[PDB]
Amino acid sequence: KKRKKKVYTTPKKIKHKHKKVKLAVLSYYKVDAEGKVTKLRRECSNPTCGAGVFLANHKDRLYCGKCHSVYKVNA
Amino acid sequence: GQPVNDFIDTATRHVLMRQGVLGIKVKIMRDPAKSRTGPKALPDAVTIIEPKEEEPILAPSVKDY
RNA sequence: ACCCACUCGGCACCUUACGAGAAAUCAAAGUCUUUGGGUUCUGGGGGGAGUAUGGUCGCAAGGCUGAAACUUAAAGGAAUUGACGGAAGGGCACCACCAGGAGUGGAGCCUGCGGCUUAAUUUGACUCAACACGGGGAAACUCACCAGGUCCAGACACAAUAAGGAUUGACAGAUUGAGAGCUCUUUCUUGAUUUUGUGGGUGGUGGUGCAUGGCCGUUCUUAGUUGGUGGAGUGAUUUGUCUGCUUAAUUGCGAUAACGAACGAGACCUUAACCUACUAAAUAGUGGUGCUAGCAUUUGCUGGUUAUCCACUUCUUAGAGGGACUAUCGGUUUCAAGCCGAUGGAAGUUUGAGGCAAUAACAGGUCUGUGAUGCCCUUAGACGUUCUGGGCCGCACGCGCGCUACACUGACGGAGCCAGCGAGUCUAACCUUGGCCGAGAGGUCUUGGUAAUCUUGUGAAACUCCGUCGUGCUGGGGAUAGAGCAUUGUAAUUAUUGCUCUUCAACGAGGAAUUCCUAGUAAGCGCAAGUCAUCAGCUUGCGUUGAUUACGUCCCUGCCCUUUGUACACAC
RNA sequence: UAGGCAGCCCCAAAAACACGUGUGAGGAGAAAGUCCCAGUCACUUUGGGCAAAGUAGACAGCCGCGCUUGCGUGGUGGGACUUAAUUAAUGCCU
Ligand SMILES: [Mg+2]
Ligand SMILES: [Mg+2]
Ligand SMILES: [Mg+2]
Ligand SMILES: [Mg+2]
Ligand SMILES: [Mg+2]
Ligand SMILES: [Mg+2]
Ligand SMILES: [Mg+2]
Ligand SMILES: [Mg+2]
Ligand SMILES: [Mg+2]
Ligand SMILES: [Mg+2]
Ligand SMILES: [Mg+2]
Ligand SMILES: [Mg+2]
Ligand SMILES: [Mg+2]
Ligand SMILES: [Mg+2]
Ligand SMILES: [Mg+2]
Ligand SMILES: [Mg+2]
Ligand SMILES: [Mg+2]
Repeated sequence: KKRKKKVYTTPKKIKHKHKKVKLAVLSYYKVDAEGKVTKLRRECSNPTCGAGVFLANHKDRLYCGKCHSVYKVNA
Repeated sequence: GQPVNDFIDTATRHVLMRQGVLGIKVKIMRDPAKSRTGPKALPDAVTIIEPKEEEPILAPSVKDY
């Protein structure tokens, strides 16, 4: 046998490209005149993630992105 | 016949070339009298030993110890 | 008239090769490179072409004479080997026949193939030598087909991306078969571990078996194939290697310009058949019984052991061996090879059966068994892989391998009830005893067996006996379909399969035709094993019961050889 | 009744012209058997081709109908003339 041509009935799909963003410090670190910087978002509260991961905020709830944990903004 | 297993080794081999694969075969029958383990000759090699012809006697010539 | 011996002339003939010839052959075709007796005619590669024209002869038909342009590297002669022949002859073979046996082809179903539909019903193979074959009884996988969804499992080098961060991976909702962040809202994180481009590689049941290897099938399981010396021929080549008889056989006996040899065959190896002769044995048994008990009773049948005994290896097993060599006799035949009959022997068909199996080949099959493969294709929206679903099984039809039946040599029920070949799990759930539940399949707790130990003594069917039926498409037959009960499996839906009930289809001995088969063989019957989680109507092996027929022939088929013919040699 | 176990019952004996029961000129409905047969396409026969034979096969065509221009809806096989069909072959290329 020889293969026939393939003409899909659905259009082509594209892959995820991670958004190259020019921020790593402004999202979590608050500007101070003296220099005492507080964090604006929580870390992995699982026992075996760590305390510097600065999880993914949303409009309604909290997801980590790394430590799999799910929490609440109204805490 | 079983003499092919007793006296003959056989090899086959593929050789790669730019044109294709080549099949080489080598068949070797070594001397059966050098086998020294089991069979000594071919199964149909029937050799009769010499009669050792002796000069016949005429007188009795009894001999005593 | 005949016979004999001569002779001249003639038609021929037989042997030989003096001698010739390319050879076939030739007493001329000899007396020719050692070439000269006399003389006439004819040819100069093959076609064009014995054609055109001219002449001449003829009533005509045509005869005689007779070119050129052009075209071509061969045409041709004799002989050899092979192939082929709708040529002759001789052999062989239940993949041929005779005589028979069982059948298939008829009926229903299982399965393979062709055809049709489809998005797909994947493909390979089409006489023997395709059609229960790819050891292919496919629900996932097998898969290579189709339809969808991801992943790269795209090495390595260079140039960028750029660490003000190349990029992987993401819960949740939507989308999606999907509890795939596949992608959309989102910012979390891993962090030369990536991404893009080129070169280059890799995967591919993608193609090409008419590019190939290996392997297998076939010629051919037939019996054929070679060279040494010598003989023949200028040579290719031939004899040896054969008229005949014999054999399974180029097996031998013989014949004989052949003689002596090699491969094949045979020999050989494995299995089966025998051994009261050897070695033995709680993983095999046997007898008395060290021990014991049962029942019938004055001993028969047993149940339990080897420090709950001893003896032995007949039966069982595997090591070494012996035995068959066609042995003795008779007949026949070249008194040879042999063949046949009888006797004996476990064995007298190569003792039965297989394994290996010569030279030379096929555009035989397989690239889809191979990480065997050249080339080609594809290599990312993949012809790679994976996930989901379906399919290969689709049904107006045809053919083949098969199973079940058409009945009384039977169907069903009860009773007795013997094999052999094998397979087995902790290298995880294999073969299963016992106990219990369940009509049943099946389920529960265990036990023995990693194995001559347990399944297992596989307590098999067929069968033997006793009953029911009594020639009724009937209690022969079980096609098809409905309901449920359980197993294996993620998944039983197109019903995997088993089981209980119910329907009782065609089939009333089957056309042309076609297959296999000579002894523990055909055939009947069952059993174990391949595949397998399950499923065999298939296959590889095993055992039980066990015929009839013939010891032959070339009628048909196919194969081989000899002669013969050929303008064939790629070989009809 | 010849026989069989045979007195029943049971299984089993005995032909030829009617030109005849196979007609007419018979008319008609429904179908079978054949020289000659069928328009294209498929396959089946072949190692493969053709030439011939075959298949309930698709499109036809034909016979008609429907409310028609466009078309659809049904059959989609029908012909003609003989005392039991005989198949002799390979019929020709590659
Ligand atoms: Mg004369
Ligand atoms: Mg010349
Ligand atoms: Mg000339
Ligand atoms: Mg035949
Ligand atoms: Mg016969
Ligand atoms: Mg039959
Ligand atoms: Mg049939
Ligand atoms: Mg597939
Ligand atoms: Mg991906
Ligand atoms: Mg010579
Ligand atoms: Mg010769
Ligand atoms: Mg041999
Ligand atoms: Mg199939
Ligand atoms: Mg047994
Ligand atoms: Mg029945
Ligand atoms: Mg029922
Ligand atoms: Mg001739």
